[PDB]
Amino acid sequence: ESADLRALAKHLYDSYIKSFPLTKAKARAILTGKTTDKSPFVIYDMNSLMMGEDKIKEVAIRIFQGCQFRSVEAVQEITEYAKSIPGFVNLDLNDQVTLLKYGVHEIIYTMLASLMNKDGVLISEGQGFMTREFLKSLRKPFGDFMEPKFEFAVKFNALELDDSDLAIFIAVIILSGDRPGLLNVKPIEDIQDNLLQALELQLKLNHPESSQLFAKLLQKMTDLRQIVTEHVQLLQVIKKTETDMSLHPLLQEIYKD
Ligand SMILES: CCCCC/C=C\C=C\[C@@H](O)CCCCCCCC(=O)O
Ligand SMILES: CCCCC/C=C\C=C\[C@@H](O)CCCCCCCC(=O)O
Repeated sequence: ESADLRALAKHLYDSYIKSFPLTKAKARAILTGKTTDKSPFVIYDMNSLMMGEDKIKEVAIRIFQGCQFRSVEAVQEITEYAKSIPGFVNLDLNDQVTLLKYGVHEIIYTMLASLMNKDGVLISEGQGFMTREFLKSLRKPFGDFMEPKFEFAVKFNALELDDSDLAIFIAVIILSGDRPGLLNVKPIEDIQDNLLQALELQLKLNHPESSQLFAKLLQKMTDLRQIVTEHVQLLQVIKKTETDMSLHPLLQEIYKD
């Protein structure tokens, strides 16, 4: 029954809005100009960065640390969202942990695209905008940190998905039965099956003229895997070049594959 799938799509979108304070709908309103009361302050260099802190220790390190906090906060939002996916909290606790461990960064980059355009990324709940060029000019090895995320976003954003679409896609990512170390794959696959059915119907109804959007979206999951791997390799470099900088415990536990 497509009625049961629509109900599921609704539930997930409702939960998504309740779990993520900054939606794509709001991110785009800020970025496009449906503003006057939502205009962000733009950081494109040092002085503007200094000016930014006023109404929003080398530069690179500070920016990376703030980035760590936001990532940790995002893990929290995603964990809260995960609990609303029917069947998730009823799985073996060890598996719930494994799914989150491997799913959170793929979700972080998927949603990060909502805050990006080819010129930069929204920061601090949308109050600021840091240009891609500025980030690209940070000393090594931080200058190459975000570039791959922007490249992904530019392409991913071309799919023109909205929050109701993303809510289901994110649920699909979390319930991946192929994650390393899963104890009971079957119950997870059965849940993903239902989620895949919901995503398929949603895309057909929400994007009637977008042929094979469903398949094109699932293929993006390959891009997300890639991004994580490179990111991990870059993190390895930072660990060794900055021995005076500390990586957040939660994040360390996540990468401790
Ligand atoms: C140093 C960067 C500061 C970024 C803060 C900007 C937006 C954060 C908003 C969150 O609270 C709730 C929004 C839902 C999470 C999805 C945002 C995209 C992502 O960060 O993965
Ligand atoms: C050093 C470059 C910092 C650029 C920060 C600009 C936008 C960031 C938005 C955040 O929500 C998402 C950033 C996640 C990147 C990785 C964070 C660390 C990690 O979780 O591994």
